[PDB]
Amino acid sequence: MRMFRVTACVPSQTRIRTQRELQNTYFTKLVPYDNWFKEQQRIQKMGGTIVKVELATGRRGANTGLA
Amino acid sequence: SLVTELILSADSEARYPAPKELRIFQDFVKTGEQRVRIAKALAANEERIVQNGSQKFWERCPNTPSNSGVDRKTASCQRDQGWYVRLIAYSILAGSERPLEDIGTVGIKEMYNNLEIPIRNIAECMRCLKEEAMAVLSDEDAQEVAAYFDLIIQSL
Amino acid sequence: SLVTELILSADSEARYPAPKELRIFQDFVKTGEQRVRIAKALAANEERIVQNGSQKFWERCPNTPSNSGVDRKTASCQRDQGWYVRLIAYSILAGSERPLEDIGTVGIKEMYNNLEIPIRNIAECMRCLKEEAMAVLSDEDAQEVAAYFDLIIQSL
Amino acid sequence: SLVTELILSADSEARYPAPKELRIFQDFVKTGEQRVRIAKALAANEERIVQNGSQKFWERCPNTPSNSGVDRKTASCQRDQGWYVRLIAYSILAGSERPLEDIGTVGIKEMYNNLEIPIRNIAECMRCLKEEAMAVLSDEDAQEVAAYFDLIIQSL
Amino acid sequence: SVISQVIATADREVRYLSKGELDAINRFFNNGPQRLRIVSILNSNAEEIVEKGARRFWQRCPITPSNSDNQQFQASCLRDQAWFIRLISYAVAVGDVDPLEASGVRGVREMYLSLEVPLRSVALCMRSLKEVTLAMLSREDAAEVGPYFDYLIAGLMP
Amino acid sequence: MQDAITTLINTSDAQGKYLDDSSLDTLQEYFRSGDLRAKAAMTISANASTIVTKTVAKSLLYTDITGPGGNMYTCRRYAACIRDMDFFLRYGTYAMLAGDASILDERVLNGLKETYNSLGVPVGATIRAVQAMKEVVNDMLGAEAGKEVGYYFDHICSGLS
Amino acid sequence: MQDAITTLINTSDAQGKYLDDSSLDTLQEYFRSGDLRAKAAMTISANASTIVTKTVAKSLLYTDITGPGGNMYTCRRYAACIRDMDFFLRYGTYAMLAGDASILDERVLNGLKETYNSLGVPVGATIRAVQAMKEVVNDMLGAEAGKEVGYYFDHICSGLS
Amino acid sequence: QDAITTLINTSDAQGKYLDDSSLDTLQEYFRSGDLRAKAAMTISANASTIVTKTVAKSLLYTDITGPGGNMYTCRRYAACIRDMDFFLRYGTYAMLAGDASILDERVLNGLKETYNSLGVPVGATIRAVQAMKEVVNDMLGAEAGKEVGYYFDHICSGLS
Amino acid sequence: MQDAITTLINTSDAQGKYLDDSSLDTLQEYFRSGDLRAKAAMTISANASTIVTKTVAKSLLYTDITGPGGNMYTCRRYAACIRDMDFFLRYGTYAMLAGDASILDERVLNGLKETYNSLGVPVGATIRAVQAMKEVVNDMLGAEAGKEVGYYFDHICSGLS
Amino acid sequence: SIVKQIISNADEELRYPTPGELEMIRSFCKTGASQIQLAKTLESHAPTIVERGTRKFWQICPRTPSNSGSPRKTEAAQRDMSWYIRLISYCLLAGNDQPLREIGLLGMKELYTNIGIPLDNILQYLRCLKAEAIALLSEAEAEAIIPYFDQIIQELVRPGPSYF
Amino acid sequence: RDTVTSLISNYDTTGRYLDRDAIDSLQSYFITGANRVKVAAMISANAAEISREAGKKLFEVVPELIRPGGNAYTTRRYAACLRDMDYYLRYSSYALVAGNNDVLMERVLQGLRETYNSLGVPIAPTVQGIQIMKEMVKERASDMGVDDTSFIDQPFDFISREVSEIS
Ligand SMILES: *[C@H](C)[C@H]1/C(=C/c2[nH]c(/C=C3N=C(/C=C4\NC(=O)C(CC)=C4C)C(C)=C\3CCC(=O)O)c(CCC(=O)O)c2C)NC(=O)[C@@H]1C
Ligand SMILES: *[C@H](C)[C@H]1/C(=C/c2[nH]c(/C=C3N=C(/C=C4\NC(=O)C(CC)=C4C)C(C)=C\3CCC(=O)O)c(CCC(=O)O)c2C)NC(=O)[C@@H]1C
Ligand SMILES: *[C@H](C)[C@H]1/C(=C/c2[nH]c(/C=C3N=C(/C=C4\NC(=O)C(CC)=C4C)C(C)=C\3CCC(=O)O)c(CCC(=O)O)c2C)NC(=O)[C@@H]1C
Ligand SMILES: *[C@H](C)[C@H]1/C(=C/c2[nH]c(/C=C3N=C(/C=C4\NC(=O)C(CC)=C4C)C(C)=C\3CCC(=O)O)c(CCC(=O)O)c2C)NC(=O)[C@@H]1C
Ligand SMILES: *[C@H](C)[C@H]1/C(=C/c2[nH]c(/C=C3N=C(/C=C4\NC(=O)C(CC)=C4C)C(C)=C\3CCC(=O)O)c(CCC(=O)O)c2C)NC(=O)[C@@H]1C
Ligand SMILES: *[C@H](C)[C@H]1/C(=C/c2[nH]c(/C=C3N=C(/C=C4\NC(=O)C(CC)=C4C)C(C)=C\3CCC(=O)O)c(CCC(=O)O)c2C)NC(=O)[C@@H]1C
Ligand SMILES: CCC1=C(C)/C(=C/C2=NC(=C\c3[nH]c(/C=C4\NC(=O)C(C)=C4CC)c(C)c3CCC(=O)O)/C(CCC(=O)O)=C2C)NC1=O
Ligand SMILES: CCC1=C(C)/C(=C/C2=NC(=C\c3[nH]c(/C=C4\NC(=O)C(C)=C4CC)c(C)c3CCC(=O)O)/C(CCC(=O)O)=C2C)NC1=O
Repeated sequence: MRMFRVTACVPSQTRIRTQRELQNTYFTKLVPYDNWFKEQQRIQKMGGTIVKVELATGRRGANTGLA
Repeated sequence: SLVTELILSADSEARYPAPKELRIFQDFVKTGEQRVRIAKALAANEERIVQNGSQKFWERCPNTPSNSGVDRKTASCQRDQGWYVRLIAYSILAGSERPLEDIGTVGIKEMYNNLEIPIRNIAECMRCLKEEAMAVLSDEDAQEVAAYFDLIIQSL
Repeated sequence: SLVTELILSADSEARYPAPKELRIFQDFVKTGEQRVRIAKALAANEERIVQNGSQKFWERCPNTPSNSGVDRKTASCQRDQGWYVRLIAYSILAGSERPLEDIGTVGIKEMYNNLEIPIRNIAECMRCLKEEAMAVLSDEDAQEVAAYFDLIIQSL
Repeated sequence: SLVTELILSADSEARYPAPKELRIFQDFVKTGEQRVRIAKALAANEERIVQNGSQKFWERCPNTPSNSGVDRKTASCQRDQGWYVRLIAYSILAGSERPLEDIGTVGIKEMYNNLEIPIRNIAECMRCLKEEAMAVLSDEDAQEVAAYFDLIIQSL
Repeated sequence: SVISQVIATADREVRYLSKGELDAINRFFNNGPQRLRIVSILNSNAEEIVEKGARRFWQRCPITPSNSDNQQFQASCLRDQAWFIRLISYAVAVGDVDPLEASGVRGVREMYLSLEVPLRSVALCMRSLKEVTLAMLSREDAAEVGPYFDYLIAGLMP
Repeated sequence: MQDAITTLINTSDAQGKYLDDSSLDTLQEYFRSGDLRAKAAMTISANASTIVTKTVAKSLLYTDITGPGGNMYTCRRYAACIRDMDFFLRYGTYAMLAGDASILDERVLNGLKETYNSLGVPVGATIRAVQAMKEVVNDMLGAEAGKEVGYYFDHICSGLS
Repeated sequence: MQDAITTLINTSDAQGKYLDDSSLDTLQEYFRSGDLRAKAAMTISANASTIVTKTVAKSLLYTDITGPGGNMYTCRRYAACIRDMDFFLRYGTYAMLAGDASILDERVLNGLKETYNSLGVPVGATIRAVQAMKEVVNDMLGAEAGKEVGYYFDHICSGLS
Repeated sequence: QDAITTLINTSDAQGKYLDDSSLDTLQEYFRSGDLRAKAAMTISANASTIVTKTVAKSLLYTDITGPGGNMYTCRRYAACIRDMDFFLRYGTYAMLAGDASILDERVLNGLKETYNSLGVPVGATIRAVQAMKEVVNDMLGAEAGKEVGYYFDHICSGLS
Repeated sequence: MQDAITTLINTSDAQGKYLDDSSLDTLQEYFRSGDLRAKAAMTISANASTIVTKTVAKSLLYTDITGPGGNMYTCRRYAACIRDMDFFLRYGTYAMLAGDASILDERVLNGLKETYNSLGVPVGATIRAVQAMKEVVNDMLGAEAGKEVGYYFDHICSGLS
Repeated sequence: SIVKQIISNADEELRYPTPGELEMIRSFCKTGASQIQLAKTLESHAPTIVERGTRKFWQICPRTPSNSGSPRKTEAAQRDMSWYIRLISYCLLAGNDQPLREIGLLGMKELYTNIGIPLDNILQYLRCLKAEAIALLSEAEAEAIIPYFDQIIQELVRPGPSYF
Repeated sequence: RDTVTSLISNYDTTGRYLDRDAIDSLQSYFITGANRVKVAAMISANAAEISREAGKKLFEVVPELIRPGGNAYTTRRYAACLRDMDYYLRYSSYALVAGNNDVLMERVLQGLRETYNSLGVPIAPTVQGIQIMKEMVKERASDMGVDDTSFIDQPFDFISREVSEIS
């Protein structure tokens, strides 16, 4: 299935992480196509600066066979 | 297609093609001659299929943008009918409805609502084209084509 | 069974079975008589299949618990062999290895490692049983049975 | 090592290493001299340990690829035995089987099945190395090295 | 209503109703009586609103199940017009679309697809209903009511 | 999910033997019904929306179940009833194509009575709607395939009972 | 995000300074534009689907970007573009009603360009169609509120260039 | 994507049906299907044996296997034979599909970067892949071995 | 993660022999510094809040990076900085106890600089903060153990530079 | 702000703002001139409140880091208190408590415990400022700005308000 | 659901339009809304004092709870009980703003007895402290100048009635 290689840093603005709830924000992550719209919207909702979006798997203009 | 779906089903449990998958592949390759015959027939007679389907669809449903007096709308409807029967030809060639699904029948409702075209009118028209596809094809040919025509029907 | 996975694949995406899956169902439904014949064949000559397989297995490996002089262990080995060819017959009848998997290969290694029995010894005995089924069955039946035999070989 | 695992357990919950963990620290530090004595003892006599383990293992299990007549295979098996007793001494030095697990008992079964040597043969050979380490080491020393021997038993 | 959601917002980011939210609900309570009087006017005018709206809907959309020779479809449509007017008066009384969203926007598209009734035709009928209601109401009364009509229309405009 | 082949194999595996002769006879029956099973599933897949529409039109519209205080009032609940009928039809089609009602027992019937009593959903009107669905599906496939899937609809009614 | 009030508060608060007279008059302009901004947001909320229909009809239809090989071919891609347009129009509604375009900067333009260049979606046709959407809302809202939402449509056009 | 899917994509880009040349391509695939299925049966039959022989003939008894090397430690030998099984299964998939698009989508992308990141030696890896090509060529024959070895060379170039 | 013993084992394992006399002598050094490393860890664990207090007092407070527009302005960001400082101290403690800076290179320094450049955290400011924290550990631990913990605090700074 | 909270809540559900949200916005914009004048009174009178509150709090509590001899701690105390009244005026202009919480309640207790200022003395100093702001501005204008003083006060009385 | 949305939903479920009884009740709620917002404001200004002092008064009248046998003995349980007091006060203030107990129905009484029986929390000191909170808000509302203390009486009584047992 066609994948997105996405690097983004999503900051927290509504919670203070005490010592363990802190995880990371600068993630590079392979994203499936059918979820990337919702992941882009989610990390835009939380307030993340998306610095790098490329097509990891699949080609451009695929009429079929892309999944 | 059938091959890609069989591979990704083999890919999912990280394994080789199982005793059934090769069997389905052999069935597909040996029914390939029949599938190519269906595709050749459809590509040869698409013009009269579209004409007869539009004839029956306007005798049946006339309150359509297809016959609202604008010739551009009618020509667009004929082109859409030819496109969908070409996608059915792609489906019978591929052995699976995924050329139909990935091109014609996934975003179909949102798109044809955006065009302000009534969805059930397109369903009626696809039923007309399916009936004429019966009218020109042999029994197995028309059964395999009616498969994907009812895929288009379900997507609407 | 294969049709169980057809229905489960139509499920979990909340859709009806595609006519491609219906075609898989038709093909399995017409190969059913051959599969019933193969299962009758296995239920017919299972006794000699276990006898000859144990013979060649002890010929190729005498360092097994099955030939350590304890005849209860040889009875348990004979019965394991018979149960497994019964499961392969079940797999032929169901058209899929999922009866064979869910009765004899999911927790296979935990059971046999608890039984202090080498895994590759069971695998080589399964190779012997595969060669016996090769010896006694016709070519298409031989391929169909030896494929599920190989599935067990992979499970070990 | 024990130090690493103390640190990881103080991690994954975002806490400081508790007083009890630092008691463990300051005691494993006072355990150090006997651990160096064990590593030096196992390193000093390793050749005779692998010779006598090979002697008893070839006495007890002769159906092995080590005594098939190929001295290359024999030398490779002696190399594996020396490597494993080296890893067990490493585990005494670290205070846990973490070097043992990471270097020799994580992909143990898959590798030796790629190398086709029977797993229980390796288990019998390591049991021979275990009893020679009982022979050459005092009682407390025999306990600390036989622990990681039992770990090698579990993996095979 | 604004008061339920401001309660929910204070509940989510745990705290009490802060002073700005308190002024917001104070303005809600102060605007209450006007919503009540326009709700009374809508209740007085609802029947005639349905009649004039249906006449204008059939003028602007003659090919409809309501305008067919079957009077069961026409009676169901007129009942639908009355029901949506009642729900819109509910929305006006509440001051937000919560009765409207709860009863006649959420799932209305799925129902009318299951009934095969064209949702564009229902949207046009609610457009004509909006025109009749805005004609029957004062300018500020139209300013209150017309947004709820807009939100009912947009819930099926697809 | 145990289809006809799977439950047959399960009976013989619990008995420990191969599939006996009568079990092979029943498997032969399934294997020669499978073509009309696929065709009936094909037609249900094509006309599922129409089947639910005509079923609700013949059993749930123009009653007090759709009036105010009825359970099909407040449009979201009408849509919930439509999607429940879709679940009933698609899962009955699964059971017909499988040849056993195990998918109905596991995916539908195992706690739907508890959920419908909890929500206050009419059990009796759902049973009437499922029987009306059996009548509608009976009408456009014919007698044989119609009863073959109406067995599973009757099973849904019995599990709601 | 930032709205007009939050960007004024942020600009003053990043200076250790109360809001001054220029900021108080700018906030006064925002307050007196609030009524027509709310009315324009309601009009767009009512007419969003019609806006997107007319926009795609007048800028993106009957060109080779629609036929075979086009980017809007293969109906799921047409639906993806229509979804992109509903999001563009709703976020332009947000920006116009909030008074600041920062909602566009942190929920459209961050990521949108690289996604479109990753997928081969032509940005120029997107921009031309978005300004056609701007022209549509100009056509049926008026000169004033139309230009007010058109400012944020210009920001969406500029941030994609 | 497979051979049929690529043909459909090309004719959908050009907007027409499948012409006689593309129908010749499709008949080539459809008459190769039976022997490709037989070779898929054969590769599924002895995959572990093939991996065993290729690790023996290409990767063993060089100092890559011993200490300080990349297949030293039990887990790295397991990871290496896991990667070898990956390459075998994916070459089998590409043989079934008639195109190396599955290798370009799931195998080759990111793999060179990950292998250079972990310190995996690419040269011995490509040697292992072509030794696998030789073993499959030996145990299946010329024709089916040629078809699968073409995709093995595709993997060999993708690592390269 | 890897400790000093684990690295000694790892170089000796990659070479292929037991620990030679030099590796065992490094082991002697580690095993004879273990008591003071444990005591220093107890002290750092007991006084963590105080160390962050004096550290932020002597490097970060009273300068315009805490002013309006600054990074530790808007209280939640200041508390974020407190959390980062406490995290750095605790991970320096883990590094000091283990005898290795591998845990920092795996869990602290891996991607932290890029993360901070994405959030706009001043890298030089937190580096000066870590050197101030090194000075605080120096003052309240002593020269010897203070220098030892300062080695891994230097590793944090170098991985941040 | 009000529009900020409405836009966030509307974009959460991926929906346009409802007519009641727009009624909320229009009512707030109607009161916007009044709230701007409230802020104007706050701007004019803030330093007097700060100086009288700091004098009163020093008299009621001498054990105070600002009341220690250092001028910078004193200036920092006045700076913090004037900053808090600045955030209260921001709350007046935004229409909700967002610029107090986000720009200085969230993470405030832990901020000051890292600083070293005791938070009970902070509570008393804020109580003093609330008292002189009540007595200083007016009656009607107190009802708009003193509740936000109570909001910043209520965050630090909670180890437990004392009874017998 | 506040009073408005509850009454509207009832008439929706029966299909009637708004009659004059509903208009009178809605206007009554809208008139009482000024007092409701005033009480919410005083509550938001003195909530910590009210909840904690009610806990203190309850522990004075019921002494056993801070004694070792009681389920509020340690400061962990003491802080948990005071946080529960803040929970009750906050949701009772929500209900005071709404004028309806739906908020209490779905967010206070949705399993409170099950939790308090699982943890051994005594029910009757919880409702006694709820009544102390109600008397406290009543008396500072009367001092504030609100003659009608009827509104602030109802949410605490509803929580008490739904939580308490049957004697
Ligand atoms: C001896 C106890 C058993 C046995 C062994 C045997 N081993 C080989 C070959 C190899 N053994 C290894 C093993 C390891 N490498 C590692 O890094 C680790 C972790 C320390 C282990 C365990 C390897 C990699 C090889 C490959 C070649 C080499 O020498 O490196 C052989 C030869 C295999 C052949 O026939 O080609 C043998 C015989 N045989 C027995 O019978 C004993 C039970
Ligand atoms: C009229 C504007 C359009 C139209 C209408 C039409 N409706 C029906 C049938 C039904 N409509 C409803 C309506 C609702 N259910 C609810 O819960 C609410 C919200 C509170 C509403 C508005 C229902 C329940 C039905 C089912 C019948 C019943 O009352 O039990 C029909 C009849 C369809 C049929 O086949 O019977 C029609 C025709 N027709 C038009 O032309 C207009 C666009
Ligand atoms: C005819 C059966 C029905 C009908 C047709 C009709 N269609 C349009 C416009 C368009 N149709 C499409 C179709 C497709 N694009 C795809 O990618 C696919 C899959 C290959 C399809 C089927 C598109 C993109 C358009 C937009 C115009 C264009 O091509 O640029 C119209 C015109 C509507 C109008 O008013 O412009 C019409 C009339 N109308 C009916 O009544 C029939 C039920
Ligand atoms: C429409 C005007 C043009 C067009 C569109 C188009 N887009 C995609 C795919 C995606 N578009 C997005 C969009 C967004 N990301 C965001 O963060 C925002 C929120 C403001 C938006 C609007 C995303 C995430 C995708 C990928 C995921 C998904 O599609 O769900 C496509 C499909 C590309 C493909 O290869 O399938 C298309 C066609 N195309 C045109 O020609 C128009 C000019
Ligand atoms: C064996 C022929 C060579 C070798 C192998 C080796 N590989 C790894 C680690 C990984 N291998 C991969 C590759 C893939 N992962 C996938 O999912 C796919 C299928 C399409 C591939 C091709 C990856 C991603 C890793 C890292 C993660 C993992 O553990 O799987 C190692 C381990 C390296 C280490 O230090 O961990 C090794 C040893 N080494 C040789 O010397 C051979 C030439
Ligand atoms: C304090 C010394 C300096 C400072 C700090 C500061 N940090 C952030 C935000 C974050 N800090 C982290 C850090 C980590 N996460 C991890 O997993 C690890 C190990 C790799 C670390 C060290 C993260 C992820 C964030 C973002 C999310 C979160 O806060 O939990 C901020 C906020 C910046 C912003 O909001 O954009 C600040 C202010 N700033 C200074 O000026 C000090 C010198
Ligand atoms: C707007 C959010 C915010 C606040 C409130 C803030 C706090 C702050 N005040 C600070 C400090 C003080 N606040 C005070 C304040 C008080 N002194 C007291 O005893 C009382 C009752 C107060 C009320 C707050 C003092 C004396 C200081 C001296 C600094 C110190 O002891 O370190 C600082 C130090 C840095 C600087 O001034 O540049 C900070 C970071 N900085 C911020 O970012
Ligand atoms: C670590 C064991 C422990 C202790 C000591 C504890 C403290 C505690 N004392 C408490 C209270 C007090 N301690 C004290 C007194 C002291 N506590 C002391 O340790 C000393 C030396 C003093 C100062 C003289 C007072 C006056 C109170 C007032 C209680 C009230 O507000 O009614 C309480 C509240 C509950 C109660 O009244 O019983 C708690 C929770 N809770 C615990 O868990």
